[PDB]
Amino acid sequence: AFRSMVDLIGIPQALGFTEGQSPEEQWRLLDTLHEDTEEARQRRAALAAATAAIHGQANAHGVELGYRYRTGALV
Amino acid sequence: EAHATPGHLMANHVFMSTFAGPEVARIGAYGNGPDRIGEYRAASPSGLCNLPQHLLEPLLVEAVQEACVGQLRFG
Amino acid sequence: GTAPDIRVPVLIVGGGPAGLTAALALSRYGVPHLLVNRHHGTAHTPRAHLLNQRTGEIFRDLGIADRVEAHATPGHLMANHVFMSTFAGPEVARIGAYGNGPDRIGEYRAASPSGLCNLPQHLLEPLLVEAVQEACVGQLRFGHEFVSLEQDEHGVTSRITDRRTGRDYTVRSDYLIGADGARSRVLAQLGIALDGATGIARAVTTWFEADLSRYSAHRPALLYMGAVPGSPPADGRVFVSLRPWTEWLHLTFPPPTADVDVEDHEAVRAGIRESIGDPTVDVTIKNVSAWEVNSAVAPRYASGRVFCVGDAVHQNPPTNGLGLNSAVADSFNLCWKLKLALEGLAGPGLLDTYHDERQPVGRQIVDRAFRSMVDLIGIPQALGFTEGQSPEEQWRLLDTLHEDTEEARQRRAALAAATAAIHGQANAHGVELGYRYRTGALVPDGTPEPADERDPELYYRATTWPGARLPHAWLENGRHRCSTLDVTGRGRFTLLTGPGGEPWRDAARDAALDTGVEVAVLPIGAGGGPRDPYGTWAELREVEESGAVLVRPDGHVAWRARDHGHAKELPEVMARVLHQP
Amino acid sequence: PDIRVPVLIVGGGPAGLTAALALSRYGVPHLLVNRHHGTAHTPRAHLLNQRTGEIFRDLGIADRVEAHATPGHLMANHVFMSTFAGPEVARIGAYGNGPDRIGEYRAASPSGLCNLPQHLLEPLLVEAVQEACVGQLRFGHEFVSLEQDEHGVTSRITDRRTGRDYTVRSDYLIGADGARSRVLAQLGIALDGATGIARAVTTWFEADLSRYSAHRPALLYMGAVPGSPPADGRVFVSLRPWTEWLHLTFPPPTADVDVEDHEAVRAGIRESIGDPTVDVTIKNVSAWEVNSAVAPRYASGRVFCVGDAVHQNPPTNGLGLNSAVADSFNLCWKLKLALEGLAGPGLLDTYHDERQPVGRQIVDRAFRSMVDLIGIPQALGFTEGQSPEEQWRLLDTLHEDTEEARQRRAALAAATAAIHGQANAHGVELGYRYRTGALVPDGTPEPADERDPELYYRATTWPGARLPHAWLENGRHRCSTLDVTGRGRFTLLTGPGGEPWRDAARDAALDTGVEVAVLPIGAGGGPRDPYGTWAELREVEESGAVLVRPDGHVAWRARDHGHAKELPEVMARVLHQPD
Ligand SMILES: Cc1cc2nc3c(=O)[nH]c(=O)nc-3n(C[C@H](O)[C@H](O)[C@H](O)COP(=O)(O)OP(=O)(O)OC[C@H]3O[C@@H](n4cnc5c(N)ncnc54)[C@H](O)[C@@H]3O)c2cc1C
Ligand SMILES: Cc1cc2nc3c(=O)[nH]c(=O)nc-3n(C[C@H](O)[C@H](O)[C@H](O)COP(=O)(O)OP(=O)(O)OC[C@H]3O[C@@H](n4cnc5c(N)ncnc54)[C@H](O)[C@@H]3O)c2cc1C
Ligand SMILES: [Cl-]
Ligand SMILES: [Cl-]
Ligand SMILES: [Cl-]
Repeated sequence: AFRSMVDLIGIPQALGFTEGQSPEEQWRLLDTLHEDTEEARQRRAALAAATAAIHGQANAHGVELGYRYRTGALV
Repeated sequence: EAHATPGHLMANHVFMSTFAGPEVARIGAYGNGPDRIGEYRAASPSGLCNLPQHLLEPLLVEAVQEACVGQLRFG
Repeated sequence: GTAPDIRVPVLIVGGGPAGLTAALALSRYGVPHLLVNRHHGTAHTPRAHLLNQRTGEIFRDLGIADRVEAHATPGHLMANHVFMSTFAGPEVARIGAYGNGPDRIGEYRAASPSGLCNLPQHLLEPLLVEAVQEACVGQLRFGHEFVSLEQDEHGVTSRITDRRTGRDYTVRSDYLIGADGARSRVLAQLGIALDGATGIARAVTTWFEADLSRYSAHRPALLYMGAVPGSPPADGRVFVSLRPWTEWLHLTFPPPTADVDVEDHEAVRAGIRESIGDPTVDVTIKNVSAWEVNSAVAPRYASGRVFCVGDAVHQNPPTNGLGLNSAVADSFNLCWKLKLALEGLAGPGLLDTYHDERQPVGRQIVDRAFRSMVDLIGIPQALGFTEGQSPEEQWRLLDTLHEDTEEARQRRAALAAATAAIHGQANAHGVELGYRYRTGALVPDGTPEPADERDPELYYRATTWPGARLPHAWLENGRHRCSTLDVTGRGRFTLLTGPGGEPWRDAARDAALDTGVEVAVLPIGAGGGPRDPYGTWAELREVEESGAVLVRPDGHVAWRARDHGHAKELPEVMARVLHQP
Repeated sequence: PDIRVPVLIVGGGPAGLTAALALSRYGVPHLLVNRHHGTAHTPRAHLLNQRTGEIFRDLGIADRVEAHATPGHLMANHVFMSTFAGPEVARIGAYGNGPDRIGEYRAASPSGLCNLPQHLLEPLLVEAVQEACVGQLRFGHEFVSLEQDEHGVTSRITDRRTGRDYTVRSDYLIGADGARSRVLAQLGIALDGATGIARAVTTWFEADLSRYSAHRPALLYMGAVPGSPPADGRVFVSLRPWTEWLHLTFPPPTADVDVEDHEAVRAGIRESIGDPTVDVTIKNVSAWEVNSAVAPRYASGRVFCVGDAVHQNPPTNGLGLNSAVADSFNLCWKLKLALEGLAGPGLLDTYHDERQPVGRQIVDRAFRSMVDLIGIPQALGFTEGQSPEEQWRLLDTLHEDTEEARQRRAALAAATAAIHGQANAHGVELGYRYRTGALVPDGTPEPADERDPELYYRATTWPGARLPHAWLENGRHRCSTLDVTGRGRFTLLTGPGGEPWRDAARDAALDTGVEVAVLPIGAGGGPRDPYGTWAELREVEESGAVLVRPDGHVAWRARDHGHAKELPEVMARVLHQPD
């Protein structure tokens, strides 16, 4: 749960959002994300990696069902 | 189950700007994506659902009062 | 030389699913036509019923998928394929079906915007008639019989009989579609003979009502295959769910020897009550129909200006339900090509690709449907069932199947092997959706065809390899959810591109100018066009952001290019796809 | 240029979205830009007349619109009252619901009238355009200026969120940008007629008024709070019977209107209702500057303006939105032919020649219908400087056996009769005829009679008229004459003996490059005319022809098969193709 909470800021960071930006500044970064620039190719890759980490909260099937007791009321 | 939101209405995890504005990213959630749905169906007789505590707690209380084996004292 | 009574761009002979699909496609493309159908009504019995994902996608293109879906049994009620004794007695085996099992469900949902569904022909044909009547582009004539044709360099002259009046008339068309079913009179007139054995069996099909929900709701299936204890393995009883759980077909396959009295509802009712194995179920017969099962495919699908579709060119047993689906996909392959030929934007080069693309598919479905038919007898054989056994002997073989002994462990294993072959008809995703055109209206890219170690009949593998069906991905146009297959097709060529694809505008514009054929450029993830919200399209397209995938009116891939450097190639490519001289 | 597209549409209101949807159905790539980020957020215009209904059937959205709209039978009356809870003043049948008009309304069109406000209609149009995926919508994008030359239009656009500027180069531009149109200003065209001729304050509100409304269903309830001057009318508009409403006032120009003073709007509405126990919830208050104005010109070079850009009027008659839809539907099939190179500026000039006189008509009619409203309370003997008690007295003595009371009775009956010009204006709504444009006169005189042609519709195939509705049957499929024509193509309707029209249609197709589909009715295995209605309305012989445009208006007709060789030449003149 802690690591999942920390993963959430990774999305807006991938988009190049920071403190001290105007609305227009952040709208511009949203719009430019799909351009054929190297800058835009990189943010696109950083977004994809930050998104993939959210599987650890959205589809964490081994955490939810796959825990196993290794000592206790068992032989 | 009669009261809970079913699994198919929790199908995505969405990253966006405003709710009315452009979206940023999306993944399948809670085993709804085609790459996880098979594993989630084979793993349990049960689905995932959404039922908040102000609705769940009264169901447990009613089931305990109906059994009349133990005694609840609130306050 | 005399004038013909009627002059029309296209004449369709036959108004079953293949001919009505052709009339609807030509209606959508605004091509006047005439269809003649010899029977006065549409199908009066269920016949073919299983609609696969590819048929779903073609009905989405033709704008009737919602009407079909409102009537059809949904895919989750077709969840199993069942083998049993009687309906009321012990079960023998079970597999997931039509992609409902956990091991297939994900691949099925990834592969298509459409599910599978069950809608019998007596309900599907009236929907197609209604959509054709509403468009009012072509004209239907039921009770009109095709007698004969001659063709030449410039057209086709057909003689037609009005069966009510007995009067004769003549139609002149640019092209003719043979959609006239098994024993195509149109195919005989062309001089094309089928290859494959004839009357390889008889099926008796009884359409009946009975409430069997007690024996079926806990194991929902399209098919429940039964064997009454005391019967030879070849005496299989097939129940087909048409309206869960009250309306049914019952199929038997009598010896090539015995007396089938289709009119003897007494004998048929008794047989069905025996197959049910509960004498307290009410059976109401609606129809009893004998049918001659063959397996045959035409070596040639076309001759000059005449092109045959559907059951005219391929016949097979009902196993796999490929017949109706393949009829729909045959007409959908042909009609956009005729639209281009009639507009003088293509010629016989493009029309020749109908036989080139669709005849190997005919060979494939007839082969697959035949092996599935033969697979069925493996189940009762694996149990130790044979000719000459009492009911009590066969009940003993079912009872002792679960014993701790060598004999039972071996029968158990033959049953598991016979059961697993049934995936060849219940989960044949690769046959249903994975067929690829290797020659026709496509330009190879130089890359080798995708391939892997999985059985290619069972498993579908999405690809943009030219010839293949365009991969499905969910897109979003503004807030409108739509497939890659919903923003392509619809009677036009589309060039799917991405960031850095601006070079493709000039190339499509030049291609349009040179061929006279519009190429709509559709940028995904760029130019304010549809978005790819999951990134699935980017993973499936097998080209770079700046490359292109060229999609035909029928949603198959004509060509693709890795990157924008190949833009200059597009005009020459379009000219070759259209086979323009 | 940054973008190259065949058609640029400026404005995503009803007119612009109708244009996008038509160009989408015709397969023509286009781009639409709309300065607001969203669709209409308030009801605004709401009455859909039968002609708009037919256009939405052609464009394939009529069922989606019908599923959400108020049906015609709940718009059965137009009511004049005191308070909503008090005594009624007068009542007429509305929108063809009255026994004396229902037969003509049902015979005239396969469509009824219905009520769907703009905040619900615009999203349906957007969804239809998004599903077709032929054009691109861009909300939050503002047209700044244009330049045109002999080959195209060059437009400057600002993305409002990024403040980024870009240029669009198009073959044609559609000015669909509403009142005070930036596009029409750029063409140097000034509207003719008055501006700020009044203010309307429109409150969108919720209140259960079924007790005062369900027994006399109406779209419009026009009230007068006793003790107020005639000009101080209160208009209730039913949006969801009988719980969702608009309330309109027309403040004097000297009065000061605070849109944000909800407590005061609410107090006025409770006063209009006359029952302080009804609970009112304000959803929205708007002040609207009302004009009556029409552009003397609708187009200039390759730029065409539609809808509120070229006409503005009071809301009386509800003609504004219906006219906007029919402006776009007139233009788009013409653009499709120009773009394919099968027609030129000559066809495109017929947009102005056909739609501009309709603009003049609807502005005139909406204006007279607004002036008519005050005749009701004037007929009652209401004036300024009367107490509530004095106006209650005039209402209660209306029915006395006096000279005085008989005369006001008669003035009320005359003022009420005039409201037929806005409640049952069937001739204005459906009966307009294009006298010059993409049509060839046949030399017959235009049908005319002594009935008021604003009130009465008269079905005709006289070239320029809308094709008459008749119910046909195609096999067992029920369909209008309007449903088997239009849909982006020219159609030639014929009957028995009409075979010579086939070769004439081939020859027209060869000469013009434009297909003419021949459709025989009651012959050749075509659609049947089960009642004989079409035979009665077509005003040609069995062997004659009616030539129908993509927009369902008649281009030409011929009495019999002797005229067949005229067709190739007629088509070339309809398309205004070069000599
Ligand atoms: C009795 C029967 C039962 C069947 N049951 C099954 C089943 O259970 N499962 C399954 O998968 N498949 C079944 N089939 C096959 C299935 O119906 C076809 O695969 C499917 O209908 C597609 O066929 P089609 O459109 O090519 O031809 P058809 O449906 O056979 O239609 C051809 C049409 O052309 C008409 N025709 C024939 N001669 C002429 C002429 N000279 N002029 C004009 N029209 C003419 C016929 O009247 C017919 O309407 C069955 C077929 C038959 C005949
Ligand atoms: C406040 C108000 C209230 C109304 N209420 C009623 C009523 O009660 N009854 C009635 O009958 N009629 C009413 N109408 C009139 C009715 O709304 C119009 O007749 C109808 O909307 C047809 O309009 P249209 O599509 O021509 O233009 P509009 O609905 O005005 O839409 C034009 C669009 O273009 C956009 N635009 C403007 N400039 C630019 C630019 N530079 N770039 C891009 N986009 C631009 C606008 O933002 C708007 O979305 C009202 C009008 C207004 C202004
Ligand atoms: Cl028959
Ligand atoms: Cl559909
Ligand atoms: Cl519709």
